Amino acid sequence: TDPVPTGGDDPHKVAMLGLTFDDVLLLPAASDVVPATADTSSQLTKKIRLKVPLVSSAMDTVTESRMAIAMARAGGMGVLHRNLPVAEQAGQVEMVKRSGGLLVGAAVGVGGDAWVRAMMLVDAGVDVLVVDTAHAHNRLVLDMVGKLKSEVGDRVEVVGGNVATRSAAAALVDAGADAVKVGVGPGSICTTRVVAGVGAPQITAILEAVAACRPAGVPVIADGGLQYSGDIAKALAAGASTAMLGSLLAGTAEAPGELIFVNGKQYKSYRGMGSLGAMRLVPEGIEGRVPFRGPLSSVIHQLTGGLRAAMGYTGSPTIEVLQQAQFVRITPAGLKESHPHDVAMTVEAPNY
Amino acid sequence: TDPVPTGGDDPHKVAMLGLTFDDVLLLPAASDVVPATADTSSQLTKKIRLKVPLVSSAMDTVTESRMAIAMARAGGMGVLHRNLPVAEQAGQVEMVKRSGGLLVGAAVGVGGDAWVRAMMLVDAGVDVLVVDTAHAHNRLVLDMVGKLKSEVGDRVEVVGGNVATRSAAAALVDAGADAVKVGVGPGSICTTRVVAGVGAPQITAILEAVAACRPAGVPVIADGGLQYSGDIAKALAAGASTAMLGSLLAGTAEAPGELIFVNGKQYKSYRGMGSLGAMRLVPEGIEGRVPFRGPLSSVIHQLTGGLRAAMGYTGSPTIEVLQQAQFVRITPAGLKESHPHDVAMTVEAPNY
Amino acid sequence: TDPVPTGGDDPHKVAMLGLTFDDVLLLPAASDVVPATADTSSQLTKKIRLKVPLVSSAMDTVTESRMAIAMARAGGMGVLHRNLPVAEQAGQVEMVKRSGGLLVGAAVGVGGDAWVRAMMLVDAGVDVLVVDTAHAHNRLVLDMVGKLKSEVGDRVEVVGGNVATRSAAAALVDAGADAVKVGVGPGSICTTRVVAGVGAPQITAILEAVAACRPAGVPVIADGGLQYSGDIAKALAAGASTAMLGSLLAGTAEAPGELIFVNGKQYKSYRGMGSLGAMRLVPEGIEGRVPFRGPLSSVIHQLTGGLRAAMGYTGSPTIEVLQQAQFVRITPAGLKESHPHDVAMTVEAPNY
Amino acid sequence: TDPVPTGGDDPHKVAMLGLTFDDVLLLPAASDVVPATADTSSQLTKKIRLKVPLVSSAMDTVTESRMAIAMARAGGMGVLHRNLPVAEQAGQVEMVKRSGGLLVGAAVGVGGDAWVRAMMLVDAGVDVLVVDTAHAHNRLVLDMVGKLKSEVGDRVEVVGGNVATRSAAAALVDAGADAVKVGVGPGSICTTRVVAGVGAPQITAILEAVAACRPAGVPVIADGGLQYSGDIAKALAAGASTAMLGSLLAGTAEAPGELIFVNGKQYKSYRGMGSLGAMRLVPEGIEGRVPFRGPLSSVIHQLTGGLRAAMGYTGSPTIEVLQQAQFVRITPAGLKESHPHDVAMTVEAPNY
Ligand SMILES: COc1cc([C@H](C)NC(=O)Nc2ccccc2)ccc1-c1cnco1
Ligand SMILES: COc1cc([C@H](C)NC(=O)Nc2ccccc2)ccc1-c1cnco1
Ligand SMILES: COc1cc([C@H](C)NC(=O)Nc2ccccc2)ccc1-c1cnco1
Ligand SMILES: COc1cc([C@H](C)NC(=O)Nc2ccccc2)ccc1-c1cnco1
Ligand SMILES: O=c1[nH]cnc2c1ncn2[C@@H]1O[C@H](COP(=O)(O)O)[C@@H](O)[C@H]1O
Ligand SMILES: O=c1[nH]cnc2c1ncn2[C@@H]1O[C@H](COP(=O)(O)O)[C@@H](O)[C@H]1O
Ligand SMILES: O=c1[nH]cnc2c1ncn2[C@@H]1O[C@H](COP(=O)(O)O)[C@@H](O)[C@H]1O
Ligand SMILES: O=c1[nH]cnc2c1ncn2[C@@H]1O[C@H](COP(=O)(O)O)[C@@H](O)[C@H]1O
Repeated sequence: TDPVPTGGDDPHKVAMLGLTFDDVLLLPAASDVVPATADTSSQLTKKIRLKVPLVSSAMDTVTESRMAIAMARAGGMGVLHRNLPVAEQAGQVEMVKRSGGLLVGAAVGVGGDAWVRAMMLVDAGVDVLVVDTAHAHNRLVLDMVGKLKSEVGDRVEVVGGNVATRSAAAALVDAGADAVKVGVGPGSICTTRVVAGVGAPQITAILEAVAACRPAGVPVIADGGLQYSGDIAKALAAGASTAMLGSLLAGTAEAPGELIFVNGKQYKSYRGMGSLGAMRLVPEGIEGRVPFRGPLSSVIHQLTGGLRAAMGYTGSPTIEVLQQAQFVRITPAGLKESHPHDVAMTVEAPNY
Repeated sequence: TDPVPTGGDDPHKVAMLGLTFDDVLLLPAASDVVPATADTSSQLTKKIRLKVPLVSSAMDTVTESRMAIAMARAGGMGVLHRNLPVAEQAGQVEMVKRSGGLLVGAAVGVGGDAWVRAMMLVDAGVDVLVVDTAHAHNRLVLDMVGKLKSEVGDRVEVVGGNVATRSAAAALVDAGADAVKVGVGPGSICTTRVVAGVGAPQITAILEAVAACRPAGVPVIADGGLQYSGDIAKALAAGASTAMLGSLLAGTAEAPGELIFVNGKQYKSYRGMGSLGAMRLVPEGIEGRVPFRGPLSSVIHQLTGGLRAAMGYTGSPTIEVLQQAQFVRITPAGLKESHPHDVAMTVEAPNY
Repeated sequence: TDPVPTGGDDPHKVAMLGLTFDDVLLLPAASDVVPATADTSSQLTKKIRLKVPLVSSAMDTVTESRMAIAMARAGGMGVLHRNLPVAEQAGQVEMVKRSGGLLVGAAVGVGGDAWVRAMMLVDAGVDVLVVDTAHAHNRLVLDMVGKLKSEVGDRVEVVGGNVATRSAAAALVDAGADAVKVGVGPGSICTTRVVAGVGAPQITAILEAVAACRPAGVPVIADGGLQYSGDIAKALAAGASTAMLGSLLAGTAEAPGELIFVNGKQYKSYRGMGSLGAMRLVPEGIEGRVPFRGPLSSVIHQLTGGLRAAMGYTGSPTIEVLQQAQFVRITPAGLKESHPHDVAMTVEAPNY
Repeated sequence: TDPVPTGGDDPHKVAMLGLTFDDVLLLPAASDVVPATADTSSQLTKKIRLKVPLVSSAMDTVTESRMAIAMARAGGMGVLHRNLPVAEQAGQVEMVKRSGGLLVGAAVGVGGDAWVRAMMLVDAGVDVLVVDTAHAHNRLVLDMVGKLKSEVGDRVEVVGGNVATRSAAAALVDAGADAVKVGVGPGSICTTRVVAGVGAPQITAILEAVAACRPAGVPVIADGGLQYSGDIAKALAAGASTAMLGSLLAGTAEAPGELIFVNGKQYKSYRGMGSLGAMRLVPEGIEGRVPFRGPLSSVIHQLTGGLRAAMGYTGSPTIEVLQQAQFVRITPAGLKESHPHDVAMTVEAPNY
């Protein structure tokens, strides 16, 4: 009998061909939708629907109270990071709540200390707890999700992540998650794929997680690796209901951390929460910087405008229809035709 | 049952593998054709045949009256852009017509204002109306094409675009289009693929559109992404009847806009019509520059010479036979062998 | 009958599709393992188990006595290079042995002189002889392995390499090898693939060699091409039992050769043993430099920490379970998402 | 019925997947061959066997009399270029012949003038006429080959080229060619692939041509695109009997043209014969420069040493056995592992 053409005799050793955002384009389809008439609302969780299907990452260079307020006012939501004392994270929940009953989420880990944190976040009025771990396919993480759902699930929605497989998503669904957050390896500041050799290209990860979550009515949050507004449309078309953004929002005025003026231009610090600086285990993230991008409201407007254009091209009046769109797979040469090419760009563009 | 190897359980979610120009080469075949004896004529529309199968883009940095005159004199045609008052666009049609009864086209949009524009262009003597939209697979665009064909179709040919699928091309055929223009995403200055995440690699887009248009006897115009004279031959071999060029013609003396002398070299402005500067929706194009390339006549001579060489290699005495040629698909390493490699180029080449 | 789509009529002419480390990621799986509880021990040979599944290359810029001592103290092993007099190589074996009964290996070639070298290494107390050749699939190399096993195999373990195919691995198993070392072409300083045109991508090479060695109970050493700690996890998941490292260890304080201070930074010499400088046949290696990386102990800690993270993600409590993990194959775009992207890295990372 | 996944309904429109040298590696196999004992002799034509399976390109920056003499003395052969008067090309044939009865070839075109040239080359003592054209799959080229074979074929061997398909190779075999030269598009200075859009990746081109020529006993010359000594082994393994080199030999002392000292280093002019400068049709080649590489004899020694290493790895005692070797196909990531990587090269290598 002939070997598997990539080696050995086990056809399941190399189990899948993983596609990322740059591997696919959305195909145009028959459409009565124009960007103005598209409806961008979508479920964050079973019970919570957002006007704009975007949430900010639970990172100490992305989301504290000002980002959470701005995201909610723009129609999305912030997830407050957990790299700070319990009392301060709960205080920031209260700061968001005092700004008009805006929606807010907050991350917690797993274990006794994370439980105390979760309880004080609930008492502070948080709408969404995000059980936020590097590898959610673990009974301790599943136990955390289910125990939160058991004890405070009437009052608060409970998200679990992160996963990158159908079986891991199914495990979180069975534990009672109100949403499943997908992404192991794809983040712009993540080094898991080189440090551990572990990951899953995000379009395939979403397609697999959605195969478990969609039939259970559980929304999927696509988390990490989105670098363009078009990636939002691709993630939702692969079946996610919202996207979580770190890099694309770290450059905004509302993101915490230093505004850096270096060699005539403007940047802001952006670092993985598994980086050496954030943990102060070998690090699984880097510390870096992103270009300054101005007010959050303006960035969100550009991102949602790109999503609306995709809905016009695909004939999607709603995100639920966009989730039914088809991809074409592209080659490395198609990636060059898919970006502007063979021209020296001379003027600034707001979305490129 | 086993999942689709790229994810999920739907084998049609990723519907196609899209090839662009750089993914294929034309195979040599038995030939009695030399470049001198090839016949490059081809249908622009059902009724209009061009000596040279090339048209200039309807862009305000590519085609006003001087480009339209020069293109017609070279055996092709210009499509006058519509980013100017109706009276001025109609005036430029008259300027071309007063230069010897040369062929000319002009772009219009969709709606009442575009209708008034179309009527004055017809009164000015235009030969071809191009209903020119980002996404033609829309009943309003189809209605525009059919109503123009109904009211003025005896006097003028009516082109509709742009499309990137078989179903969208078929819809324009059924609406009565005299030609179908193909290209969503491929243009050198286009950012639709990153802003919206939408597009289709152009060789596959042409092959699919031709599968609908060729059996209906409707010519296909391949529009966008052509960067070399060899790309003209590839587009026609995939079944298109003409190619529309923006970047390759924007650098010519006849293209409107500024001749820029920067750091000792010469450039000209070239910008998407969906760029911020041209619209003055989030932009779907960039503003940039291309190297100055001299007189249009000389550029067209180089492009048609490359097409003639392809016809010699493929044994194609006519464009209709070139449309029957075969491709070989290449890998990323083949792309390096397909360009000149491992040599420092020391002398200027007119076509490279 | 139709040709093979890549050419000719022989479907076995292009026999395999070879994957390297960058072509695959490890998939997360259900896990009760955290990095702290993983057990990284693994068989170097049939009889020798290491606490850390790492050995240093038998190269004159990687392993002399200080590297061998440090590797053994860290839980792995050094293989002393053979580009020096027999008496000196045997002396370095004694130096390692006098430092606490640490494990040590030493390379030998093939023939009468290599036999004398092997005998004096055994008399000096060496634990592992490595019959170390460019192409082990040769009866002279197989004879060397079997004769060593026959004469001194009670006292010392005998490794043979290098191979890159199932049939070559099977030949070494039949000759009596206590381990099989895999890698033809992949080394960072190797030029065999361009000089001879010969090689095999290392993930496929390991999968094929393991298909012969694993059913015979013979451990596989993955040798060459590992550039990140995640590559260690990938090699072991493909079925190898240990990894051999040149580049990743050449930058350490214990590696022999010059510490180079050039343009404000620190490097160390690193050269192929088939390079012109090491042989003083056309060369099959280059002479170069790698960044200085500090003490070996610290490098090994970072590499094993990355391996432990992979074991946590894959649910592997032991290396034997990690050998059962699954890959996802990635595209060239996935390689960019798999490295940190779209951020200017501003702070040093210990493992990236 | 479902479309072809790359577009349209014709499964033969994209007829093949073309591999180039960088797409494949030779697999190691069981071997009693070492580089010293390999036999590199091979048929140039039906009647002519060379000690070294290498010929120099018929280019005015590669082969005049000094290169032809040096190539013959090294065991290969030169093909004198035809971009000079008939009397001078015939004179250079005589110059080679007066240097010890060395073998020599000379290029001719097609038509009456090429016939006069061929007759005077035969009278001057040439051993091989090379009917040398951009596209040999043409009855005029086939007629030239057959008429030369009819009139002078007792005295001289007749080669025809260039082709890139099985059908074109078969046509030259039927015309009576004593060898078939393969390569449309691959040359380092060639721009046919971008100017005309025409070509065929060279490994697939050789495999297809060999499928026609080998069963007829007609040797195949692999011409163009070879950039490393390992590419020689790959071309012969794909079934070619000799390789023709332009770039790799243009940098030698014996190549005609200027030795250029620019910014402290040494180069020599190298230009396509379809470049503007050589023709003084749109050009299908560029004018450039290559690094100076010293005496031809030394370059040939390095190239043949790499070929001998490949024969050792593949177990090929003769070129006829090397023609039976197998490839592994590699990915873009394998191309990086196949070159030296992640090391700053600090010392010159003679073959890299
Ligand atoms: C604090 O944040 C993170 C810390 C890490 C640490 C560095 N690694 C780690 O926990 N590895 C691990 C543990 C158990 C099982 C398998 C591996 C890694 C990732 C993140 C992070 C943050 N958003 C996504 O991931
Ligand atoms: C003015 O020209 C263009 C404006 C645009 C604008 C920016 N986008 C847009 O209209 N989006 C859209 C609308 C409806 C449905 C789906 C999406 C985009 C492309 C072009 C253009 C010009 N040649 C080709 O495309
Ligand atoms: C001294 O070390 C090496 C010398 C060489 C020499 C340069 N090549 C060579 O022996 N070729 C060969 C011989 C027989 C059959 C086939 C080809 C090549 C590789 C290495 C080396 C060191 N770790 C791995 O490879
Ligand atoms: C003088 O040398 C060459 C001139 C050319 C010219 C520029 N092109 C040309 O002849 N095209 C052609 C003619 C007939 C049918 C199809 C196309 C192209 C290639 C070469 C050349 C030299 N070694 C290989 O190719
Ligand atoms: O250090 C880390 N290692 C791995 N992933 C991280 C780390 N820090 C944050 N993340 C993830 O990366 C996401 C942001 O990715 P980005 O939008 O591509 O920048 C976050 O929402 C987290 O899921
Ligand atoms: O801003 C824009 N966004 C997208 N496509 C554009 C825009 N402006 C012009 N185009 C298209 O791009 C084509 C030119 O592409 P090029 O020849 O590759 O430069 C035009 O003929 C239009 O179809
Ligand atoms: O000159 C050489 N040519 C080919 N391989 C070599 C040479 N020198 C050392 N090696 C191999 O390369 C390995 C190290 O590869 P690295 O870890 O990728 O730097 C060694 O363990 C040997 O197997
Ligand atoms: O201008 C040209 N256009 C296309 N091919 C050329 C031209 N000049 C020489 N060649 C081919 O290129 C080969 C050399 O390729 P190289 O070894 O890759 O530099 C020659 O032997 C010819 O077959």
